[PDB]
Amino acid sequence: YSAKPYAHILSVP
Amino acid sequence: NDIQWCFSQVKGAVDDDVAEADIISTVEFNHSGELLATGDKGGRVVIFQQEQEHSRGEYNVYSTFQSHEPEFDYLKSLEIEEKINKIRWLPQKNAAQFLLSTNDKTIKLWKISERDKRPEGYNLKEEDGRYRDPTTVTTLRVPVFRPMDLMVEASPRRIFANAHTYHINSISINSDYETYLSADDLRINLWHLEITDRSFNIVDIKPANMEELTEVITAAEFHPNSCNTFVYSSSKGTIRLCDMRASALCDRHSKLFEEPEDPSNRSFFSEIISSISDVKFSHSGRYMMTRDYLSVKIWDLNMENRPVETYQVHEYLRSKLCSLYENDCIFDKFECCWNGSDSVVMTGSYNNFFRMFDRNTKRDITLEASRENNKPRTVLKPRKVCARKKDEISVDSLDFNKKILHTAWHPKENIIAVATTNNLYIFQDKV
Amino acid sequence: SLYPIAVLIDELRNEDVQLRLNSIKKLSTIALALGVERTRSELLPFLTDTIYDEDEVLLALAEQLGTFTTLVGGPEYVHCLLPPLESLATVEETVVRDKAVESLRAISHEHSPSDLEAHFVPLVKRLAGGDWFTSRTSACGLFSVCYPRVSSAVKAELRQYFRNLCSDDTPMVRRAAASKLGEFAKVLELDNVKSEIIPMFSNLASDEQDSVRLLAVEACVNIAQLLPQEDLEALVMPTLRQAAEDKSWRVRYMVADKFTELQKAVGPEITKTDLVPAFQNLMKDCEAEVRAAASHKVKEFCENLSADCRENVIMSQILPCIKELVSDANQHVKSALASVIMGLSPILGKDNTIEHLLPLFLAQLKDECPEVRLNIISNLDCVNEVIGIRQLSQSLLPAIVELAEDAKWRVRLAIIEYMPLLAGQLGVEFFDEKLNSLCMAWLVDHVYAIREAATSNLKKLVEKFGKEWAHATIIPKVLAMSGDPNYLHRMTTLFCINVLSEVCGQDITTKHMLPTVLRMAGDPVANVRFNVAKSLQKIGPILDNSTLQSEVKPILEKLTQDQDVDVKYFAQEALTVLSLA
Amino acid sequence: DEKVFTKELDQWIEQLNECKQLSESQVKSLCEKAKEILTKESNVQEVRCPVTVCGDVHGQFHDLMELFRIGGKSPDTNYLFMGDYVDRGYYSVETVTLLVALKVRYRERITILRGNHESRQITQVYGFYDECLRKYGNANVWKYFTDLFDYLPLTALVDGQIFCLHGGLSPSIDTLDHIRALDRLQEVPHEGPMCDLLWSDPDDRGGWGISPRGAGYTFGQDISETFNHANGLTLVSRAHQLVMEGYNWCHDRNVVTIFSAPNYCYRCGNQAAIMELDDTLKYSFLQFDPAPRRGEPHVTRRTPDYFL
Ligand SMILES: [Fe+2]
Ligand SMILES: [Zn+2]
Repeated sequence: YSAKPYAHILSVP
Repeated sequence: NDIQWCFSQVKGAVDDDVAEADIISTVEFNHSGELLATGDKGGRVVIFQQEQEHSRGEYNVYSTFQSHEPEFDYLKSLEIEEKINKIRWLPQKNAAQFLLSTNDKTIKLWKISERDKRPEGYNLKEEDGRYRDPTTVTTLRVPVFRPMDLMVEASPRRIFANAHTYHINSISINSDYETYLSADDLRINLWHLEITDRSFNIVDIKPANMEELTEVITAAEFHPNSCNTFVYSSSKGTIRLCDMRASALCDRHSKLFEEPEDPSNRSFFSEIISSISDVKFSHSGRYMMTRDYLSVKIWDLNMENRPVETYQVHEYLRSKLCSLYENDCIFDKFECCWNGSDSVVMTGSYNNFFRMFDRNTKRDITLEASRENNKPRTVLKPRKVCARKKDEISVDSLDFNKKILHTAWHPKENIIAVATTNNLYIFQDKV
Repeated sequence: SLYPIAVLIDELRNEDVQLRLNSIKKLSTIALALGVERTRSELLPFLTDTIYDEDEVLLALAEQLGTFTTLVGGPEYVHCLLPPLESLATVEETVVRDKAVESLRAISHEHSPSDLEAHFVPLVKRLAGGDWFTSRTSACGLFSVCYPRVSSAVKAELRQYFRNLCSDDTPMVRRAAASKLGEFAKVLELDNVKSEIIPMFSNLASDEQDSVRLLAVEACVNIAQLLPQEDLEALVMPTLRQAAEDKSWRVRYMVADKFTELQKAVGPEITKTDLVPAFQNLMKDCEAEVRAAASHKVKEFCENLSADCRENVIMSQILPCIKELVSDANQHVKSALASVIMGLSPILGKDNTIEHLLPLFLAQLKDECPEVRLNIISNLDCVNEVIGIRQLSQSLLPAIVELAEDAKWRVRLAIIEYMPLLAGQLGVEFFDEKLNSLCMAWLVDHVYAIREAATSNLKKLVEKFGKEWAHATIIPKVLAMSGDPNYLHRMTTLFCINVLSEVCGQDITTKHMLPTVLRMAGDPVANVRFNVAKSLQKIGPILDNSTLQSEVKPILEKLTQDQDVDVKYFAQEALTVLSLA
Repeated sequence: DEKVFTKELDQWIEQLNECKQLSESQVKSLCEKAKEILTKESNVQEVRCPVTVCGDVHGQFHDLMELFRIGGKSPDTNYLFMGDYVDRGYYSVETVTLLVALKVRYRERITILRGNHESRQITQVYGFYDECLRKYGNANVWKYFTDLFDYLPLTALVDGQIFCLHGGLSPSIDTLDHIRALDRLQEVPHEGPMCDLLWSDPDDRGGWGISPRGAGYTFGQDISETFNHANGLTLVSRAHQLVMEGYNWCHDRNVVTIFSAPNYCYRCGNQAAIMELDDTLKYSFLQFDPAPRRGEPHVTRRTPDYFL
């Protein structure tokens, strides 16, 4: 799992 | 045998109107235990003081302030929440009290002090009621101090900001009365309590390629006694113990606590439910308790290959894992706490249930924090969940919106604070 | 006129922080106007416990209270200042507490011994026995000012109180005690230092807290300076040996950072027997900070060794560790070693420098890190007096060339700043043969900061090499840039002329540089034209008045008729400044 | 007198050079006289070579000082900035104040255009208003600066051959006369040629398109070639898009994007660039890195003094 709780770590503008 | 827990107090709205801003997000006692601080989603911190005439007095409102305000990160064009993540009391230096309060980005040092006197007397005017004509005064009068009703002041002393790229999830004070640590998802920084313009990044596990991300830091904590030892847990279910004596940078862990992956109970959710949501050092400092979704593990700091104890918080949710995954309940971050003598451990659960585990007698009890028992000195009945006999609760009737995530133990007495979604319950034993 | 002082008094209650701060900084005026008895009985009780918590206001108040000895009525009533300061010694702010302690120490000297025993010693006992560890932390710094001037019984009581403070529960009080241990031991009798200070020093040096243990190295330095040499082995040395091998890298860093002080304190025999192996182990430490700290101390430690066996110790025990420090993984260790390894040449001598130190110099000159190379180059003074720089020229030239053409312009700036020293050391002929091209090519760099730095470098080189070399070598080269198809390089020519005119001389400025300044006044670009105006303004005083009245004045008059507003304004400014019109 | 004002303006410039703001009255007077200067400048300003064309600075004062170190100090170097002097920066107030002061003192030596962030809405949303309120305690400075921002020229023309603008081309714009016919003394619209010239972007998709920014349109190589052929322009210099290498060519060497904010938003780690146009339109790009500093939090992996 790397999408639901992670979110902000992987998400970069 | 079991402690006879009794209802003592409830603090909050009598209705179900959560309002989404009054939801408690942290509960913490201070070192002496007479002060109890709670932060909420709205950025407010409320401090209750025990009524002092062992001590079984009630808690009443002592102070209230707005720790954090909503912000906007223009650098990333994102809303920065004011929700209070953690509150940590400092040891008492003088007559005032001090605490550290953190949101996702900023740590603040708050001083709570009492004032019981005010200046009196003026030269160029009266007591702000009227002004005086010039040249009329021919005799100086230095203002005096006169007693007033006690009023409590809260002021922010220091701000530690703009040092964490990701969301801060832990703050922990050091035993040397000097420094502390703050840990976000990928880095652990070391601050000095009197220096705000720089921090020492002791741990950094951010990979070079962000698409190769496999672990995040979920909690971190200093040793209660040793000034060189701290631990941090990860989303993979492992705890790394770092010794600050070996090297300036703690990128090489001194110890690694991890249990072998059981091939028996493999599932699609085994990666999610193995993440550790909280790690707590025992008061003696010789043991360490970690909380994952389904169990509480107690580790001896001398044995790394397996924990010495394992308690199952709510086993009836093991067959309902898909349902808990659909509604995002499987990502809840429950907490855990020791008692004063490290003999009983308390954690939360669903449907306003919290669990007590006795380490000496290996006995567990489930209790409910409900307003239907709003009578002081009333023994809380033990609760049983049936996968339906008399006075049992069926699994499908549990309310998963009622989660007890935040709990606190009184450092010396048998007093527990339990934060539901909107109310804060204070329970005492039958004394 | 008591109105201003009434305003000042009333501003103490003002909600504005700045008004209270200003009124606090002027408490001397208020006290002087009030008198003596009024200040004692009215102002001081108001200042005893102030409600406001601003750190700067409290700091100003603590500073002010240390100079009220005259205003309160002289040394007779100086004890009246004890309460207001005592509260300030309890606050949570470290700087305010330190200022209050400093003021208390300053005013303790005005106390008579009777007043010391009657008012100041009770204050110290109250602070040391207080329930709040801020008071106990403040109390540690007050023992040495009152110890020498009290009776024997009070001295014994103070010693017991300091011993109690050294064993306090909170780490901050123990840290304060460790910090003040040396200055306290400085005033005790030697017998009591051996009997009582030594056990406290030993106990604090084996504390559980690293922040307390690392404070024992300075205490070791201070105590070793008091005891005779024969007592160091029995009392001080075991603690120092334990500290040098401490588990915490902070204690070892403190040992390495104060290694020269320890060397001076213990003496030569102990240094040879004990400190040399400790230094060897510190230079091989597993922590980069400790290795860098030990590398900073190599030159001073080697210099102060006893001359009987200094060379043998350096060549057989210190040098092998330096050889491994040259090839260290850490950048900062190599930089620290490079900044000081240059100074071992005078100690060893010519033959030893050639055989042993020279390969290390070459290896550090070929290092990848620019800072290491810059540190090596910056410290050629020591080696130049042992072996001629002509032997190192063929090895320095490639390094200077590599640094002068670096991709990062700040590295080029850094090598530019050292150019005059290298030119002076390497001689005129070597610079003219090899280094002239680099200096000339710096003036046409893309980065303007590099051009400005090279212009200043040209000024310094002229100052060093005299007028004739500048006339023969660089001036015909700086004037050739006037024809550059880029206006930036033409302004670079103008800037070079401006900076050279100060030193090059009046005759040469009038004969050679001036014909080009006046010639570029017809430049198509207005920037060049008003820079010509500024150039004529700057170099005007150097020229003789006849030249100004002959050629400068008509050119400025013509420039005052230019289309561009900037050219006209700067020409008018030049005319006004030179008083040519 | 003119001399007294000139000396005061100079002293203002040196004061701003160490990153300290001015008074409210000083800012108001500076904005008023800048408006007096700018009300005469055409929509398509005529800029004379040689000149150094600069990209976005976005309130990074120290990177602006680094830019001046790289390219030279005004008025010695003729500059041409292409908007976006505020927002997303710690020192937007100081940056915009210094640029306006330089424009007032050296109106013939520095030309400043209007960027998409020179709006009352954008500055309030993206921190310029917040920064000015924090530094002053009132909205007077923001009001004055937003009043001044209306007068900034939309576009610039260098030697009649290079077109400099923030956003890019517009479908409703075909000739420089059309640009000169617009009314720039207003807030930036949410639609129209004036908004397009500050919000458009180049793109590889042929013809026009839809810009994800919410305003302006994206144009292809054909549009740029047609505009250059119609107006006789050798090149179109442009900004407002972050580029990692500092400057980027596109549309077959017909559009060049210049970004002059190194380490964009203190996190992008990009390089900045400035384009020097020589006496004969000979372009050369100078790339630079952020000016060395520590930041307000000095988070480092080297042991600080308190822990040493
Ligand atoms: Fe833009
Ligand atoms: Zn932009």
